[PDB]
This record gives sequence, C-alpha cells and structure tokens, in this order.
Amino acid sequence: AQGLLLQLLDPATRADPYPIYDRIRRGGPLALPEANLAVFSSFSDCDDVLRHPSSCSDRTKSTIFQRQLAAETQPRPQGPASFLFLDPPDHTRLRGLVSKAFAPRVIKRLEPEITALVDQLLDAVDGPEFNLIDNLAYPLPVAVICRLLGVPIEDEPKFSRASALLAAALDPFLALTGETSDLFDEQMKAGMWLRDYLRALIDERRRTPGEDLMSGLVAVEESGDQLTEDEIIATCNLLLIAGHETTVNLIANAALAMLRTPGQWAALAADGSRASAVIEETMRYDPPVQLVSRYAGDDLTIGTHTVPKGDTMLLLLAAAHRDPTIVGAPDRFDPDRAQIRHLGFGKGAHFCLGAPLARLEATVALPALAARFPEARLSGEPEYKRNLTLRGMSTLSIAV
Ligand code: HEM
Ligand SMILES: Clc1ccc(CO[C@@H](Cn2ccnc2)c2ccc(Cl)cc2Cl)cc1
Ligand SMILES: Clc1ccc(CO[C@@H](Cn2ccnc2)c2ccc(Cl)cc2Cl)cc1
Ligand code: NA
Repeated sequence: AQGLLLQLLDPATRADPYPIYDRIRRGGPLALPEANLAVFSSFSDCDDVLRHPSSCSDRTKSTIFQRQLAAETQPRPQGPASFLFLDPPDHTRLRGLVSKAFAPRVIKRLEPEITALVDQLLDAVDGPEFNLIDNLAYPLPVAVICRLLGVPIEDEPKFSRASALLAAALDPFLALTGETSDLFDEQMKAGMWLRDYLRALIDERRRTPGEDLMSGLVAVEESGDQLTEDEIIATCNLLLIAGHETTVNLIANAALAMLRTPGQWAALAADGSRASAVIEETMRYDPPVQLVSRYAGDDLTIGTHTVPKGDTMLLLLAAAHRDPTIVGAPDRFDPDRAQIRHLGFGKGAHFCLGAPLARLEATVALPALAARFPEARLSGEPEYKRNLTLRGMSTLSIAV
C-alpha cells in the first residue's frame, strides 16, 4: 500500500501514472488508519465519498490538519490561504454568488474575446516546432482570468509564480509521506503576497470599481454582510489558481491524446464539431485534476470499508475514470465512445463552477489548433511538472 503510493508520488512516473493507478484500483480500497488515511480508486467508492453526508471539505475536522497545527512553531500568516472556516451555509452562500457570474450563458459571452485571443496566439506560432504550453495552452486561460478578475497584465509574472506554487501545495504530501513539502516556505510566502495584493486591489475597487468580477464582489460586500473581504480574497485565490493551472492541462492533455491516437488529430482538423467529444474523453482519459480529498466528519462506511472520524479520504479520480464496471476499453482514448458521466469536474455540493468556462476555452482552442495545423506531429516525449493533483506538462512540443 505504502509502496504503490510512493511510486505514484515519484516524479519519474508523472508522464504515465496510469499503470500505477490501475494497479491501485485493482488492489481495492487502501485502509491506513495509522496515517489517518484512506485511499479510494474505484468509481463506486469515489462516487460514494463525494455523495456521503458525513464527507467534509473543511480542514478543522481533519486529524492530519490538527496534528500539523500542533507541531508548528509559529502562527500561520493571516489570511484564508492559511485558514478560513466555512460552515455549510457559508459555502452555499458563496457558491450562489459565484455561480451567477460563471453560469454557462454568462460565460458564453466571452466566446468572441476567446476566439480573437485564440486567433492571435495561433497567428504568432512559428515552425518548425513549438511549445503548445507557452504558445496557446497556458496564455489563453491566463488572459481570460486576468481580465475577468481585473488583474493588470503587468503583474501577471508574479501571479504566475504564486499560482504555480499554490497549485503544487494541493499535493497530499503530508498525508502520504508524513512530512511537509520542500516548497512549504515559498508556498507560505506566495499566499502572503497574494493576500496583500488582493487586499490592495479590493480597496482600489472600493474607490474606483471596474466591470470585472472582483469589482462585482466588492459591491456585494459593500451593500451588506452577505460577503466579507476575507471571503472575497479566498474566492479570488481559488479563481486565480484555477485560471492558471487547470484549463491549460485540459487543452494540452487533449492535444497530446489526439497526437498519440492515430487519426484523431486529422479527424478534428476536418471536423470542428468533434471538439466536445474530444474534451469530455480527455476529462475521462487524462484528467487535469487527478484526485480530490474529503475528511470524515464522523465515523462512516464506504462500501464495506469503515473510515474513522477525522481521517483523510483521498479519491483517485484518474483511476476511477478507468474502472471497467463503468466504461468499456477504459484505457483507450476514443472520442467516438458512448461517454460516461465522469468525475473530472467533481460532483454534488462542490461541483466545478468553472466547468462552462473551461469547456468553452478548450472548445474554441482545440479545433482551431487542429485546423490551423492539420500536419501536426508530437516531436518528442513531453516534459511534466512535479504536480500530482493539478498534473500537467511544462513542454508539449509540436512539429509543424
Ligand atoms: C478543465 C479545467 C478544470 C478542472 C478539470 C476543474 C476541476 C474541478 C474539480 C474536480 C472540482 C471539485 C473539487 C472537490 O470536489 O474537492 C472543482 C471545483 C471548483 N472549481 Fe474547477 N476545474 C477546472 C477549471 C476551473 C476554472 C477555470 C474555474 C474558475 C476560475 C473553476 C472554479 C471552481 C470553483 C470555484 C470550485 C469550488 C466549488 C466548491 O467548492 O463548491 N474551475 N474544479
Ligand atoms: Cl464558489 C466558492 C468560493 C470560495 C470557496 C472557499 O473555498 C475554500 C476551500 N474549501 C473549503 C471547503 N470547500 C472548499 C478556500 C479557498 C481558497 C482559500 Cl485561499 C481558502 C479557502 Cl478555506 C468555495 C467555493
Ligand atoms: Cl491557497 C489556496 C487554497 C485553496 C485553493 C483551491 O484550489 C482549487 C482551484 N481549482 C482547481 C480546479 N478548479 C478550481 C482546487 C485545487 C485542487 C483541487 Cl483537487 C480542487 C480545487 Cl476546487 C487554491 C489556493
Ligand atoms: Na467547496
């Protein structure tokens, strides 16, 4: 159990973790009460945990979180990045406010901007080989999130640094190794800098509001107690990291899969309407978010496996998506299959509010990319980041 998880953590396996994921799933649920940890990997088990009324997202109920806090020799810096309690009503209230701005029909209005952005980025692409990450996959969703949150493009390099650091902090290193990350100090600093910057931006938007989402949230904060400044900072932290470290991998993973599967790139190049099917199959086959976690709010049962109160439950979504009880030929990338209702955007009370935006960004980017370069070929094996949870490529080289 410990061995297989350590192989999964090993950066050398990031390029292809799926043989390990399948091996973990076939081995069944991993019960590790000694490390306050349970690991689920089948579709049934992951679904059940995401559904369970006792499953908590709040860190206060985590035993590992309580142990980590007790061992620390200094107070954590002020801000939601270190700590913010939210009861179920707080969470529902925040989702309600954010969901209106991220509704598919509101997000749809960003298509012209996204289309012009995709066209300009592709116009800038030079042969004989280019890095898809640098040229399209990364800068597109970054430009969209910066404009949506009203963040100045001049400060983007600093927002890029903080998002990369905080996206890596979501790796369950403490739950799996027993010790904290080697980037812990930098992640703390990035959290501090973001807090101070967003606090300064919030104040500026009080005096001089814009048409951005941050300015919209400030107006709600200013109109009544329905929203606090800390809640705005927490929300904007989440959105900013989502904008930098998620869609990039949906776009890039899909491009990679099409290049690795004979005829798939050509098919999309000849028929743009295949975009949606390619995207959903990428969400299943090579998910941008590889895993999620929940904490047992009380003693609970998943199937026949009991989880003690306070323990962390890691859900290996990448493994769940290749479960032979839910999908035929699970380890094959096939956009022409009868698609499953995958867990790539989560589900229930915590379902991804950015799903419409992510889908829209990819739906514009991918078919334009294939149509622009129908002759495209993967020139070499891709280069991956250390990230396990928000897993992605730093280099995806395409020959043109
Ligand atoms: C393809 C890209 C994306 C993927 C694969 C993805 C995946 C996910 C998943 C799996 C969850 C559930 C977390 C859990 O259950 O613990 C989630 C939550 C969330 N996502 Fe995304 N996401 C993406 C892009 C985005 C974007 C671009 C935004 C907006 C900027 C966004 C906003 C959110 C928010 C606000 C939540 C929290 C909802 C809640 O806690 O109630 N996501 N995402
Ligand atoms: Cl729409 C929406 C808006 C905001 C949140 C809050 O999300 C929490 C995490 N959390 C806790 C329980 N479920 C997720 C959070 C995000 C960022 C920071 Cl820096 C700190 C915290 Cl505590 C959730 C949904
Ligand atoms: Cl300091 C800080 C604290 C909390 C967050 C939340 O980060 C979100 C970003 N995200 C990713 C996809 N959609 C949104 C997130 C990360 C990992 C997972 Cl598994 C799920 C989620 Cl919702 C970010 C920074
Ligand atoms: Na949540």
